[PDB]
Amino acid sequence: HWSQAALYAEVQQHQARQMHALDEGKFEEYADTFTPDGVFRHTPGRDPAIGREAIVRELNEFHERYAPVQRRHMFTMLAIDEDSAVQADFYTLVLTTRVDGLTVGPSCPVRDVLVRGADGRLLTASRWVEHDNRTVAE
Amino acid sequence: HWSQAALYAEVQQHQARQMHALDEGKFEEYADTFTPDGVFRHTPGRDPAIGREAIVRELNEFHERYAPVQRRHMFTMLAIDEDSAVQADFYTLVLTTRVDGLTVGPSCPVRDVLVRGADGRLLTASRWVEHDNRTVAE
Amino acid sequence: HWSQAALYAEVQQHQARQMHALDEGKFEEYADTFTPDGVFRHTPGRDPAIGREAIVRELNEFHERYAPVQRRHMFTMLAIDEDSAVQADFYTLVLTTRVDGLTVGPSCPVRDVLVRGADGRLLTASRWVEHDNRTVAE
Repeated sequence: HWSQAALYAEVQQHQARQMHALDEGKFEEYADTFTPDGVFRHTPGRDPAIGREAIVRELNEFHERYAPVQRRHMFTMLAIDEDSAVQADFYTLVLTTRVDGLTVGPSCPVRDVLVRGADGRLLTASRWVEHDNRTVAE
Repeated sequence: HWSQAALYAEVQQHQARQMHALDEGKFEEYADTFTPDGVFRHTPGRDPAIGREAIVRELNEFHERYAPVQRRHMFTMLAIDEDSAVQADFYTLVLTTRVDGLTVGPSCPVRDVLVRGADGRLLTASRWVEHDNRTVAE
Repeated sequence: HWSQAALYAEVQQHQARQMHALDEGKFEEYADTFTPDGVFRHTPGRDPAIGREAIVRELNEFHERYAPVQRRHMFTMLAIDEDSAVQADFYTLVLTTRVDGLTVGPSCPVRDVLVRGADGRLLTASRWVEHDNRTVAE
């Protein structure tokens, strides 16, 4: 189906714009790409930020503890699945450039749940991030 | 064409699901995404696994020689080409997380040949993996 | 829209083929994917190559200063935007394999401007590359 394909591109576009905002420190913008009740589980062991204000607050607190740095998130291996929410499985690779060099990792399998807002744009209802280092740790 | 575009997304979805299975150690599942006569040339110098049982066996033997580890394969730079088989050229980046850290590489140009099975889903008839370290080696 | 989606896949296909040519040292081929007046700003601080002959010349001079090596460029996080030119924002990760190992980085945010040539194929009118190490440098 042409619609399935269109949805796939749409999710890629959505995800890209989210990370363009995040990576450039536009935390409000990033939060606005989630539903008003959005769940953001960024780190295993830690409770998710729920809601836009919590996501923005969480990002601010994390930036205060750990940032002269440029982070880039790179998504690959998108697979989507099902009458109005879509699940998205994919891989994230974190890159961090600092004055003393580039760091690669961690790699993170992620599950997103996406819905369509009142204006027809996609919003992220849920982002559930796992860390491969945590998985290996045992 | 909307169909060309749809095919492109379809191949991306197919490839993602293949690697989700592989990376999580679901070797039977991965093998089932190939044709029953599928060719899997994973390593230069070594003969391909041909057929699903050979792919599963090959993966098992490799897991026995070399695996407390989590591997992720990341595909980028997909280009497809032609009345019923499609050729796919792309790049693979291997990531391996172990207790003592993350390894990046090798990078591998790959050619896939894809066909459509009796139920209309894509299957991989052929996967031909080159290694950039082997290429540089001279 | 099915056309928006089709355009997104089209840009991905275009970009992939460009890098397949570049990475394999087919500089003329790469240059032919730009408009005859194409702007290629590969490095901050340095003036862009403008025109196909300048791009080919620039690539030759760079290959002469710095190349037994295999480079791969990996694009992720494509976002496109607008009646006949399209802007494309995305991330590039450079990988370089040499006899003594693999190098990862730099990471480069890039903006492309794409138009359609007389035969309907996409051409790159402009490629503006930023380097995250340059950004961090301050």
